Order: sequence, then structure tokens, then C-alpha cells
Amino acid sequence: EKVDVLVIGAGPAGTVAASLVNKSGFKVKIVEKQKFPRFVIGESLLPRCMEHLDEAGFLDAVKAQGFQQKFGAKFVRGKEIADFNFSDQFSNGWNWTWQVPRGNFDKTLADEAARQGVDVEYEVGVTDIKFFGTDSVTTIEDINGNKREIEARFIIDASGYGRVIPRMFGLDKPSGFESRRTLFTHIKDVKRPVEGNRITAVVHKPKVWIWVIPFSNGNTSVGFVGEPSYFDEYTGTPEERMRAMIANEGHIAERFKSEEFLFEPRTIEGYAISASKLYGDGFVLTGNATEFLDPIFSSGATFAMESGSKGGKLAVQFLKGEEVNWEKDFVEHMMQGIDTFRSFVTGWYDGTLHAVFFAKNPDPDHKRMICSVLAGYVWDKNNPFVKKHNTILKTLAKVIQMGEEAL
Ligand SMILES: Cc1cc2nc3c(=O)[nH]c(=O)nc-3n(C[C@H](O)[C@H](O)[C@H](O)COP(=O)(O)OP(=O)(O)OC[C@H]3O[C@@H](n4cnc5c(N)ncnc54)[C@H](O)[C@@H]3O)c2cc1C
Repeated sequence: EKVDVLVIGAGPAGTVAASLVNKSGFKVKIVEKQKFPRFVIGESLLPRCMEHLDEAGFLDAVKAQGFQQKFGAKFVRGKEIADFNFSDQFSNGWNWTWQVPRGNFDKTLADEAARQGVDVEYEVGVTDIKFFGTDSVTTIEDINGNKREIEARFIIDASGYGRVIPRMFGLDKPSGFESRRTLFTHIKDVKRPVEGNRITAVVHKPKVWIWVIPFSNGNTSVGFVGEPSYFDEYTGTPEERMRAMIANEGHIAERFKSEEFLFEPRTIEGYAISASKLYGDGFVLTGNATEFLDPIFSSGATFAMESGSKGGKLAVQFLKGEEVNWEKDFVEHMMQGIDTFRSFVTGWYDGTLHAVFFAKNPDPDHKRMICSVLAGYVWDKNNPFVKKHNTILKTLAKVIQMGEEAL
């Protein structure tokens, strides 16, 4: 009923945010609305998150789980292949990370946090927040419908898709990206190749792509993402449709034909969304309670940990009575990273990026710089592709074509 920081959500955002707060002696609580383990989408991590996993002391717990290691991202268009190796990049920093079922991953983290001294309470869903200056009174509901209040010096809203605070005080801002649909499931990957240390993204149609994410449990997450009109071209049950879409892609058709699905395929549409501000008196937003761009380059959970870390470190500065420039130490920081992936998303969809990816004799320096963007090092200002992100793709692609005509 009385705490320094109330963390809403036991996802990677709130677990990382919580650990860092606890690490500095304060009293911090996570209320998690679901029972863990609990399914959520967003399974392919980036090397950059290893930084926060390391700082929060989660690395050992995660390693013990034996998740599938990830050494890069592979892009397929027909038979054209562009393999990015995280071991060859412009930036210093981590060169490898994990593909993880989020149920098990997010429980590993939460459970480590609790152990660390964080008190984690499950099956208790926020329902109302009332602010008095920077102090707050939060009401939770347990599984039995009974309500109780929590008093805090600060709320870190790590509610992800719940968008707890953004919805309570109307902080939702349309994204700018146009609506897209997704269909996905896990597949028992009996016919998996003997490679494996990659996420693979498949250029299926002009504006449709697919993700193939290998886990260490025998299964493989597969998801179609793209233009909604495309999905309407298939008729039938989620499973029928899903098996139909796979059958229409040469790169995976035979591999997944007839293989078992761990669960009926799920849809997510209009997943792009932003916030009018990322913080206010008594709170900061994190992860998906901030802004989600697009799944292409698998960054969501890394942004959630990055923002959870930053908001965590900053909320400690607040509690200590230090001056905090949220605009500069938080917002500007999240947007630098978020604006970088934005440019690469746009370029994924507008044709420019593909031209770079599938250029014959791609420059190996450009490749490296691009590779550090894919690894999450989108704060490295020395990396021209970070420096010039809203320009370089369109610019590079023109230069490529100029090269094509010459010959
Ligand atoms: C199709 C698709 C594919 C994606 N692929 C990837 C990917 O390969 N890699 C990647 O990094 N990201 C991916 N993402 C993004 C990703 O899913 C998120 O970035 C990630 O889950 C966000 O972490 P989070 O901690 O911010 O929120 P969440 O992971 O959603 O967790 C928030 C927690 O808050 C809890 N909660 C919600 N409401 C309340 C409440 N009222 N009270 C208490 N608790 C509450 C929830 O139960 C939840 O546990 C993908 C997204 C989509 C749509």
C-alpha cells in the first residue's frame, strides 16, 4: 500500500525498470495483471538489449534457460539473400542474443527481479490512477474483483499493449504508419535445416513480408505481416488461412507443409500507435506504452528494455531529490532510437532498403553500418546510417540505380 515506485506490468520494460530501481535501495513494486507464464508476441531480440539485461542482473537467469542464440538477421527475396552478421558491424557492443518465447522469457526476468528484492504481484490489474502533484494513488483489482490502493512517489507505466496511462488520460496519438495486419503461430519445426542462428525475414509480396524465428524448443515462430487486403484474399479458418499463406511462399512452403501448429493462429492489426507525451508529473511511459513502429526489424522488446532502463535510472534520480530533465534524458533519447528505426521501417516498405540489401556486390562498410542499426546500436551517432537515417536509404538507392544504368 505504500511504495517509492509503482511499476505497472511485468514485461521486459517493467522488469528491467524495476531491477534498476531496487538496485538503488528504493522500494519498488510491480503489479502484473496476468498470471505468468503468459503469452505475448515479440520474440526476436537484439544484441543491444543485452546491455540492459546485463545491468539489471538478468544475464545469468536468461542464459540458464537455454534459449536459441541469435547471431544475425537474414533477408530473403525469392532466391536473393542478404545475410547480416552481428559479428561484423560498425559499432562496438554486443554481437549476439536470443530468440525467446516471451512467456518463459518474461517469467525468467520477473522471477529474477523478485529474487533481487523486487516484489512482484501477479493477477492484479491496474484500474485507476489518481495524481496529486507527483505522488499517486493506484487502484488494483485481484482475480476475485476486490480492490485495493497503492501509494507511490512515482509510477513507471510499463503496461505495454495495455497502454494503461496513455488510455486513462487520453495520451494516444495516431502513429503515421498505415494500418497493417498480421497472422502468426508457432510451428513444430520438424524439417528445420541442419542457419538457425538467424531471424529470417521473407519478402513475400510488394507490401507483405514474413518472419521465421527459430526457438530451442523445437518450434519456430512464423508470421505473415503486411497489407490487410492481402489477408482477405484467403478464406477459411485461421489455421486454414495460415497454412494457405505458407503454401504460397517458396522459401518456406515445403518446410512447414503438414507440420503441427502449437496453437490456432492469432491476428493483430493496426498495431502502430504513439503517445502525445512520454512522461508527466509522477510518471514515465515505457516500451509499448510509448510508441510502437513495426515488427520488421524486431526492436520492440529492445526498446522496452531501453526505455525501462532509462525511466528506471531517471525515476531514481527523481526519488533522490535530484533535478531531472525528462525532455532531454528520456524523451530525446527514446526518440533518437525510435526515429532511426522509423526511417528503416519506411525504407523497408518503400523499396529503398531492399535495393541496398539486394544490391549486387554490396559495399561491406555500408553492410556493417546497416548491421549495427539492426543490432540496436541506433544511438551511435558516428554511424552514418544513424547520423543520416531519414536520408541515406533513399539516397543510397538512387546511387545504386545510377550505377546500374552506367553498365
Ligand atoms: C506482429 C508483431 C511482432 C513483433 N515482433 C517483435 C520482435 O521479434 N522483437 C521485439 O523485440 N518486439 C516485437 N514486437 C513488439 C513487442 O511485442 C513489444 O515491443 C514488447 O512486448 C513490449 O514489451 P513491454 O514490456 O513494453 O509490454 P508487454 O510486453 O506487452 O507487457 C506489458 C505488461 O503489462 C501488463 N499489463 C497490461 N495492463 C495492465 C494493467 N492494467 N495492470 C497491470 N498490468 C498490466 C501486461 O499483462 C503485460 O505483461 C512485435 C509486435 C508485433 C505486433
